[PDB]
Amino acid sequence: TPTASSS
Amino acid sequence: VVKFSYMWTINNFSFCREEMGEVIKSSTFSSGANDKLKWCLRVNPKGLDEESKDYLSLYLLLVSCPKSEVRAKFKFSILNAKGEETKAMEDQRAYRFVQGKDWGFKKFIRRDFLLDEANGLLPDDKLTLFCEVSVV
Repeated sequence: TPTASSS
Repeated sequence: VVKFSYMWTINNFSFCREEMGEVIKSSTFSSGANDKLKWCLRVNPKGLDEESKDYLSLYLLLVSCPKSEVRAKFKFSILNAKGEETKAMEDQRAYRFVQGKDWGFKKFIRRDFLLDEANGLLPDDKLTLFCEVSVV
């Protein structure tokens, strides 16, 4: 799944 | 494979917007067994970014873990005034978590949509976030 990120 | 949930009610969302800083953390919730691992939620009202300035960012932070890494799937959602889930975001892929590492969505919900009284998302000026984690 493409939509994700971190800090 | 353990699955658990946590509901985060943020009081005075608009009233105390400036006291909430660039980011605010939630209380720590366990695995549903309270034995080995502790998580918490991290939300960014402003998004601290140009592309997500009109958005509220929501993250899942791993506070403590016994092993080196933890693989878990998460799902964020907003609870409306009638308790129903709305504006759900999740990834079918699992993610590796380490002590102090977090995963989430920079663009989780539009602030404009959040503050719109028509959506019924802020009863009593309270934002109620819902998180479901599936540890593998």
